[PDB]
Amino acid sequence: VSMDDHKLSLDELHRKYGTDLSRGLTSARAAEILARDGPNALTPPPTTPEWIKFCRQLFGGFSMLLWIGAILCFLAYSIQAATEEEPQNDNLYLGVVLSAVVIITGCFSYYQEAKSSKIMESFKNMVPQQALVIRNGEKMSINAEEVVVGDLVEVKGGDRIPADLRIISANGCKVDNSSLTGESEPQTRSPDFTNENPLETRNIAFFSTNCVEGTARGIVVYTGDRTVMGRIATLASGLEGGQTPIAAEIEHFIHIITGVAVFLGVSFFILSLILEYTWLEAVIFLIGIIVANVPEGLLATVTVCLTLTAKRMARKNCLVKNLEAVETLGSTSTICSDKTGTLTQNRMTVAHMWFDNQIHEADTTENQSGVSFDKTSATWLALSRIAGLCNRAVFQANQENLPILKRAVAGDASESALLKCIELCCGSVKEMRERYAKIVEIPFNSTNKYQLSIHKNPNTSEPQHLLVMKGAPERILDRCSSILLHGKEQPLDEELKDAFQNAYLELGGLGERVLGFCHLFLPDEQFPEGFQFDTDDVNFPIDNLCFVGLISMIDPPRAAVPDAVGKCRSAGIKVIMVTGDHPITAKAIAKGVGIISEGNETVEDIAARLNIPVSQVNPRDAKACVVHGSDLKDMTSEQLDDILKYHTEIVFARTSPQQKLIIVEGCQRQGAIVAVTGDGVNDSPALKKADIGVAMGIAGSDVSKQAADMILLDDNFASIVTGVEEGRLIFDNLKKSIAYTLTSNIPEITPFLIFIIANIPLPLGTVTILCIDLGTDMVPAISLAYEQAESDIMKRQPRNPKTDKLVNERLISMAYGQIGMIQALGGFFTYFVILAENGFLPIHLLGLRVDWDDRWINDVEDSYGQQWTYEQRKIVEFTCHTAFFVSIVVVQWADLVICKTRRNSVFQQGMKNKILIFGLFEETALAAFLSYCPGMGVALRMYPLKPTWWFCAFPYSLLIFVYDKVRKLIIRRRPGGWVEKETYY
Amino acid sequence: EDDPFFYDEHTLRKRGLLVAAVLFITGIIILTSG
Amino acid sequence: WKLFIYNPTTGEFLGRTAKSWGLILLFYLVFYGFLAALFSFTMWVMLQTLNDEVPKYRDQIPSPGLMVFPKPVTALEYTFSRSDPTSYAGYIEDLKKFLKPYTLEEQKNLTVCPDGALFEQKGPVYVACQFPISLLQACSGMNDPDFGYSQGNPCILVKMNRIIGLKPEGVPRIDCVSKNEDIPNVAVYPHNGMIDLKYFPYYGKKLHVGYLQPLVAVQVSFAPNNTGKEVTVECKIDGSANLKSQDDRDKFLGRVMFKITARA
Ligand SMILES: CCCCCCCC/C=C/CCCCCCCC(=O)OC[C@H](COP(=O)(O)OCC[N+](C)(C)C)OC(=O)CCCCCCC/C=C/CCCCCCCC
Ligand SMILES: CCCCCCCC/C=C/CCCCCCCC(=O)OC[C@H](COP(=O)(O)OCC[N+](C)(C)C)OC(=O)CCCCCCC/C=C/CCCCCCCC
Ligand SMILES: CCCCCCCC/C=C\CCCCCCCC(=O)O[C@H](COC(=O)CCCCCCC/C=C/CCCCCCCC)COP(=O)(O)OCC[N+](C)(C)C
Ligand SMILES: Nc1ncnc2c1ncn2[C@@H]1O[C@H](COP(=O)(O)OP(=O)(O)CP(=O)(O)O)[C@@H](O)[C@H]1O
Ligand SMILES: CC(C)CCC[C@@H](C)[C@H]1CC[C@H]2[C@@H]3CC=C4C[C@@H](O)CC[C@]4(C)[C@H]3CC[C@]12C
Ligand SMILES: CC(C)CCC[C@@H](C)[C@H]1CC[C@H]2[C@@H]3CC=C4C[C@@H](O)CC[C@]4(C)[C@H]3CC[C@]12C
Ligand code: NA
Ligand code: NA
Repeated sequence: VSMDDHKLSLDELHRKYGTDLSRGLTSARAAEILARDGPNALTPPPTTPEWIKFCRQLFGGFSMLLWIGAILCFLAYSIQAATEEEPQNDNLYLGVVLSAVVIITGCFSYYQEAKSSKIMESFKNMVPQQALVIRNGEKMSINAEEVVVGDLVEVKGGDRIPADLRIISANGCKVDNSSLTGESEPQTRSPDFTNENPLETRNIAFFSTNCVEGTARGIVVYTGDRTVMGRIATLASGLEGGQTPIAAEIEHFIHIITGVAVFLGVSFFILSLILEYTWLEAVIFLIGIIVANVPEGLLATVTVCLTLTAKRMARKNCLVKNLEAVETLGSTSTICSDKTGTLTQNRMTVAHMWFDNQIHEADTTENQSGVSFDKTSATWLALSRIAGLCNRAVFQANQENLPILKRAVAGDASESALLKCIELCCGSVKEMRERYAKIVEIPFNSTNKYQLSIHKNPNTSEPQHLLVMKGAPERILDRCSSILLHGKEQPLDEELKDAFQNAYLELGGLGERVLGFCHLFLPDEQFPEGFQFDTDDVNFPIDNLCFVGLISMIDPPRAAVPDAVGKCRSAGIKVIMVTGDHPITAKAIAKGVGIISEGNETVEDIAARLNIPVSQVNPRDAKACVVHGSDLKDMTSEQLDDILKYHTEIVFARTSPQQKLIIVEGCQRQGAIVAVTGDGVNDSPALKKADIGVAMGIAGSDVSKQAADMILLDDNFASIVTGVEEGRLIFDNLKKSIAYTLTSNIPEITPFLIFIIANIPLPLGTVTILCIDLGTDMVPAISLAYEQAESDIMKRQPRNPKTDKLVNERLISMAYGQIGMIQALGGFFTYFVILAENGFLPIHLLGLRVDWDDRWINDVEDSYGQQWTYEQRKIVEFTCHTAFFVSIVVVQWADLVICKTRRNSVFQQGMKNKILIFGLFEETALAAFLSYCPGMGVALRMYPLKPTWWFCAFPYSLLIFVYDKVRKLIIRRRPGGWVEKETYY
Repeated sequence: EDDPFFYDEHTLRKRGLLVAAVLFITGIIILTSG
Repeated sequence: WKLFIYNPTTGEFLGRTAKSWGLILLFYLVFYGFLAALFSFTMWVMLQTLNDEVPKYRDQIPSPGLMVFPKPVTALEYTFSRSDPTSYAGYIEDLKKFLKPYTLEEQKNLTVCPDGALFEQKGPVYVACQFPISLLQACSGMNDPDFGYSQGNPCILVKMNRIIGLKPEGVPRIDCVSKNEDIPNVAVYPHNGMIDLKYFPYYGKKLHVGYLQPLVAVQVSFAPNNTGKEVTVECKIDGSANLKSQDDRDKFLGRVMFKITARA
């Protein structure tokens, strides 16, 4: 199905749709079509039902391994019951426990993911897609839903195309059709019909695409699923296979730990089979070892962290497309920010005017008129004419009732400020543009930095060709050969240029954007009344104009910017300002917001201070630099790296969209994670190139928001600091949880090794091995994801991805060599106490394994002479197993308490985490219940502990706390020392 | 006159269950703190 | 792993072997030495509280369980051949080793006590009554070096496990009944089971020096007409209310079962 209006002529368009090509349909017609044809929204496809995701949670991660373990336990119980009489129910009560644990963990993870997904979804509909449509001859910004078939819309740079529209008048318009064609090369658009194929023609846009630059009026021809995208079943929002670094680290750790655990389990299975075990017991032992040596519930901690971050970002108005991309935001080491719209409020008020070789203070003052300055000579009239003709900004529909300053303008900030000022002094810009026929207009772009227009002169002495131009004063003055003073055209000598430079220094030095203006009367001999102007041809005299003056408008820095910049520069993040404005204005703004501090001088600043030329000054004497954009063109890759690594305070002025990409790639080459804050279409590739891209929720275009990984819904620069802090907190909590989880592996594998080596009775059994792991390592480890941020979370340098990893050689060393060893010693001490208080002294246990485990030697002798039956001494052995589990609980109290923080005191951290205290209380309650519940001896072989057998692990639980406290005190006292080098994980 | 070969295991497990109940109640109360 | 253990450059064998490895090895040596010292001190403090003569808790070993001697190779199953002296040599050697202290010359120091009365002791002397080996008639090595083996009448000693301070009530007795339809005759030799009360209580290995516990010798008589066969015998304590012998979880508490298989 391929039917369109691409080959249809313009004459039938008015007849077919019943809408004017210029004025368009009225509000009543738009409402009728909307009520008839419906809204402009694709039908949301239901991807997966709720039961699909719940099963994915149930059978994801180590939960499948636990399902396998439970199934094998049930099979072992079935075989045992079928073979023997009076079978043991250990396998049944173990399989039930494993299945219940899997179900509970899956339900919890599903609930957390549902919360996170709902919170993330609540932001997709928050941002309304705004489209500019000409209705009743006036342009209005409406939602994309209300766009109907028939009306004409305006598409410009960075504006997402609302619907399938037929271009009727495009200038400089290039569209990006990577969604359909696949190539990112822009394609030009012209009203004329070129290609027969509907897709290959150049006079229609096929929706879901964007215009990189230029502007185009086009009639919307299709709406909703009737467009090309709606016909095909391909998913428009196709997620790419992008893996975040934190996810890669987690996956690598999971793979390594699973391999290690499987190796240990297989080795222990073989060793137990060598020690005359039984198959139905050896397989259960292997399952216990494998399950206890893998960190199940690690993914639940990650899910809780993501949900907490999603909750926190929602209160700061920070849309995040991928919640796992906040770790990179916390790992950010460089921030490249734009001056206008990010570090400034983007509210421009005209402040000063330089003309007639004089600076005039301009104040709006809707009432009481100007302060001291007046109409002056005809130079002001010429400047007002230039500003009126050059501007393409107009007020919104039905807005000519309120005062001009409060009125809304649908143009750029500078254009809006100029329009308001010229309507305050002069008036009726609509009639002014009616007076002068704007035959030719060159759209403004950052590549040229000037705006040009051609008008027909209606004066008595009319050359019929007036060329008006505005733009950057240094670029503008480079071509305006003459100057207009006192209304008389005069040559531009060196003195006037020096005066202009002094005026630029005075106006720009206060932190104001300055625009220079020129008008030229084209000769009639070279150009008759009828001339065919073309962009490709030179035609009009682009050079040799007449200068008039400069208009300087203020733009105060945003209120929250200075504190955010201070926090970033105190946290170790280098803030670079990349702007297209003059170095004077950029440097003044940077000093205002705190990017360039007080006491740091530029090379030019040092030269001026010492009254010496710019040369002969050693560049290393200056830690702050303001690199001009034109100088960056001739810089080398090595030369740029010297700039980016020797200067703490770097500003880039008069840059271009490509040079921002060059700066970003250089910063990324210099081993830095770059966060680029861009809003316009001139930041689209830089946002994609940066490690973390930040757009603006209001000032940002519709392409910057689509290319960025984060959106500031209130444009607040004080949200980047919050994002960085939360990114650091995620990593801290994850590594704390991993460190706590890894401590319990040694106490669960050392008893079997000591059993084999010393031939003592078994200190710990499979049921107690799985009780240590499922009781103390899941809830307390999930409770560490709720831990608050440190006191100095934002006072530490950004983590080096290579030097500092999620799991390093110092986390493994600590967990497996100090805390795990202390816990194993505590468990062994409790086991020895229990066995010695019954008769078997510690030295009598060396070599008792063979006789202790023999079912037919029912006379095993004490150290006191008594003789024990097999079924009598196994009761004592299982009491020892229970005490080992209970002492691991006690020694893991003061391991969770010390993993609660990484470098600060626990007293300073506090007790805000209610989940951690809940986990401690519930694990000790579970231990007490397992020990003292009637019927546990028959079922799980758990026997009551005497009251004094609980305090055996107390001296070893205090040792962990004291050791950690002293080592963290040493770390703070001597930063960078041996302890922090080797012990700080 | 005390007698060996016998321990008051009924009272021991009764008090252990009471302590487990107290710990469970306290952990629930702390979690849902108003 | 390229350049995994390369010696040149500042980085040799991952961490610097000259300094980093030495420092970390010293740190872990000191750490584990302190941990071992703390564990040893804690164990010493625990062992100081205990008594060297009687265990702190005796509630996990409340009642004795019988056990047969010698211990066979495979699970209380005595297999021997009359014409093969190497089959029952282990049983004979074990019985001779066990019954060496019970010989008359070995127990000449032990005192003689009246029968039927519980021998309670208070003073630190803690004498031990002597158990004459003549009670186990025809099941001792004094008459024939083989303890009834090589004639088809093997002798097995059934002895009660020792518990410190246990005072049995009534008159204990071990009665062995053949579960093989009583085709052979099981003869508990000290008349009945007849476990005399003068050998109780037991006061510990340290206090009670030279203590010899009562023994019961059973002699399954394999008749010449039926050569071979398998005889299942169960001996339990029957006369004392103190000594429980009806627990189902523990199949050796107060009772014992065994099988004798003859050949040729
Ligand atoms: C910052 C420090 C980090 C480093 C920590 C290092 C470790 C040292 C810290 C210790 C603080 C926690 C202490 C926990 C004590 C164990 C708790 C427990 O699980 O002990 C269970 C046992 C069971 O013995 P049983 O009953 O079977 O013996 C009765 C038999 N009879 C008659 C024969 C003798 O009990 C006992 O041994 C003790 C007897 C008392 C048990 C009841 C009291 C416990 C209940 C507390 C809840 C109170 C509410 C608290 C709310 C505010 C919290 C801030
Ligand atoms: C986690 C991996 C390692 C796991 C280790 C498992 C535990 C160690 C296992 C040991 C097996 C043998 C233990 C028994 C040794 C003989 C004990 C002994 O004969 O006790 C006697 C002495 C003194 O008694 P007394 O005369 O005062 O009693 C008189 C009082 N009355 C009369 C009342 C009794 O008691 C004493 O000295 C104190 C007892 C000495 C115990 C030494 C334990 C050494 C363990 C070191 C582990 C440290 C970390 C190791 C790292 C390994 C990887 C590199
Ligand atoms: C501060 C840092 C720098 C210093 C650190 C080093 C000092 C602290 C370390 C160890 C000292 C405390 C442990 C002393 C135990 C004496 C037990 C004894 O001596 O038992 C002796 C015999 O053992 C044994 O048969 C068992 C031997 C194996 C078990 C004990 C092993 C002890 C080895 C421990 C080294 C562990 C090292 C771990 C870390 C490795 C890196 C350093 C004496 O028994 P007996 O002849 O009376 O038995 C008579 C028996 N019947 C009465 C039946 C005739
Ligand atoms: N409507 C307009 N017509 C002509 N020139 C304009 C203009 N708006 C701005 N300019 C000038 O063009 C120059 C190029 O600025 P550009 O548009 O590339 O960056 P920018 O200032 O708009 C955003 P930022 O300041 O955050 O980098 C500016 O110095 C400005 O003075
Ligand atoms: C005695 C048996 C049963 C268990 C003893 C385990 C001990 C010897 C093992 C387990 C964990 C191990 C540590 C794990 C990790 C590292 C980090 C590495 O950079 C140096 C070695 C070091 C520090 C290991 C030393 C040896 C170690 C402490
Ligand atoms: C380093 C410092 C803290 C060590 C000093 C504490 C030592 C001496 C304390 C702490 C824990 C104590 C033990 C706790 C429990 C028991 C079980 C009980 O039935 C007999 C006493 C015994 C065995 C205690 C002996 C003394 C003990 C080992
Ligand atoms: Na685990
Ligand atoms: Na574990």
